Amino acid sequence: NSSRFGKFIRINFDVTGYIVGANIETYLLEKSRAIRQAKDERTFHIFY
Amino acid sequence: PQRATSNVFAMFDQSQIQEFKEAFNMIDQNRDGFIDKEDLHDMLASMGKNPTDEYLEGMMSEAPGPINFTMFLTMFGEKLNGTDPEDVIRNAFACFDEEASGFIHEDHLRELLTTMGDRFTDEEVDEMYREAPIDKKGNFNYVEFTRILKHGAKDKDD
Amino acid sequence: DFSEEQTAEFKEAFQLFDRTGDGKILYSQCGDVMRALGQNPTNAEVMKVLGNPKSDEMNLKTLKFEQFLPMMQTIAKNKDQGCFEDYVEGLRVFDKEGNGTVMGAEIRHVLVTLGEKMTEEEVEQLVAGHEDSNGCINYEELVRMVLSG
Ligand SMILES: [Mg+2]
Ligand SMILES: [Mg+2]
Repeated sequence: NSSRFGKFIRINFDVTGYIVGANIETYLLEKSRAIRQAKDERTFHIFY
Repeated sequence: PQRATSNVFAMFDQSQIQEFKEAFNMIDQNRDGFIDKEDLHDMLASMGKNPTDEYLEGMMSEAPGPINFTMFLTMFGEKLNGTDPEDVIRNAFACFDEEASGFIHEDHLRELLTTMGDRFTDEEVDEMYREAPIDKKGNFNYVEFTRILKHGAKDKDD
Repeated sequence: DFSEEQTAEFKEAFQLFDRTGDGKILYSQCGDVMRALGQNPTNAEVMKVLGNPKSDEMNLKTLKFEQFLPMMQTIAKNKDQGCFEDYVEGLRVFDKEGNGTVMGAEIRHVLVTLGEKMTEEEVEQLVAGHEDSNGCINYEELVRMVLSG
């Protein structure tokens, strides 16, 4: 299992000291995985 | 105390005695101011179907002979005590649960009723369950309960 | 002892705490009622009352109204009486800028750092009673409010 994409999760609190929300963002989903594959690997889990 | 009601039901509003005198006038087909076998056996038969059981003699034996207007009024007067109109019960039911939605859960209902206060048996409390219509999933509505406790609503009709 | 008025108050509390049988009294129940009936000191009096640190059976912790009365006297001899000067000085030491800008977090911290703690719903409940804003009080109002029962 490979985490093949960067991510950044920001969790929002309040001045009172309680959670209020969250915000995430991803960086550069690896491409060219559907096109020709190296030996003994698979493109993605969704297709399975 | 004595609970004899020496006065003619003075500890109540007087509107109900105009309704009671209207009831007395409509039952008294003889209109002599006194009930009778002639009176009830046909006025009760107006909505009834000529019952075979002799319970109108039950009334005339509960109070011997034909009963006066005041006698009827006082034998109802002894039947009212320690009760109040719908307003106070509605206000109390609004008080005990803040939501006031009348979602009196069965466990919550029994806990609030049978346990604290004047101790009495949950088995006799069950008369409020086998007869009074409780709402499903445990909660118990009160507005219909208050109406049926008062004269506003009745479970069934003859 | 006073006149029978205090005995009457204890009797009406006895019939008030009548759950699971009026006759038997739980030490938790008696402690709660004695505290509320004008006796603050309740923390370490379990050993001074029972004489036995046994606190394992919640269902049957034997106490009766008869011996309950001298217990109230030997508690009410007022073994400890503090006054607000020590309390306010401790809080002002606990205070940060002398006015109480935002006291909400640190009071919770100081109450959760104490070993002998029991409740959190009261910790969130203390907001009621003029303790509404972000620790706006300089503790004088809350000391006055708590010292009124
Ligand atoms: Mg990874
Ligand atoms: Mg007649």
